[PDB]
Amino acid sequence: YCFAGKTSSISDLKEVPRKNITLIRGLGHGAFGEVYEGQVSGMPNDPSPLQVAVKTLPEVCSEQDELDFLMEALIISKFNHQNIVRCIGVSLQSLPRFILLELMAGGDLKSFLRETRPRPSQPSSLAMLDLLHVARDIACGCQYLEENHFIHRDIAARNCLLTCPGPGRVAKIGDFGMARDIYRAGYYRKGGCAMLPVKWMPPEAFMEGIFTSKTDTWSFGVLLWEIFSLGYMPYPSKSNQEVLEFVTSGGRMDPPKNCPGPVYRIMTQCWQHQPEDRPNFAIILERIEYCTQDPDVINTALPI
Repeated sequence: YCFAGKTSSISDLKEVPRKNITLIRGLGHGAFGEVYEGQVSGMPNDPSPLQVAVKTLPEVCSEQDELDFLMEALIISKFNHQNIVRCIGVSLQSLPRFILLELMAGGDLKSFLRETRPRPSQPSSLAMLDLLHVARDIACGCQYLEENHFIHRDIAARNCLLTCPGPGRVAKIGDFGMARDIYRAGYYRKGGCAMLPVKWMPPEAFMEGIFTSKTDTWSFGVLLWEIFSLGYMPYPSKSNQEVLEFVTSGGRMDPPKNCPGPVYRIMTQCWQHQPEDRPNFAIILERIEYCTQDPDVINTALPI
């Protein structure tokens, strides 16, 4: 695997001894495998073990799944940016295989937005600035990927994570499974039409299979909508095909409920039909920052 002018393999991954790893609790699962909270320590008893998330590989898997799992580790390990989850190391010499990741106690961004929606029992659980900070965090991650010529291909709330639920939380890109599949096979290899994230994809991506850094720009727009709608599914009344037809004919989503105009404007700029008309992430960040500077934007009430 090559990134930012460097090539690496399985051996550059820090293999941590299996006996040093303890599983604490289940956190979740994606399509394939599980994620657990864990602790690492080479010392009994260790007053302060390193807390981690542990992503597992099902033992019942193909040799292609194993290589997929390997590639996920390498990809994460090669990033170096505060808005991308860290890889602490791996435990590949024991079964089931582990990838050790930065623990993100806030969980995934979609789930967080749904669960932390303001509603009588939690009237001010979240404010406009919280949403702008999450957006800026992910935009920073995306800019880092852009400058390093890495196309994520699935910039969505389900793929982002939070360091904690409360104030001070930092949003980070966590799931690189899509890019991994393309890097290994050249196409979505275990997927198919029904599994494609078409609701996050620009016209040239789903029509021509053309992906650039302007692909991620489009997707980031949809993520902005997700953030400012407080976790609704994009194009909520529409199926994937209806979205395909809607988007290709120039259709775009309305603003989320209570969304400030400057924020909505950023979404529509990200959704320009021609990729060359879409902003790069440095511009997106600049425009997000400008939003945070506007008291009228940040003093806007979220809907209850």
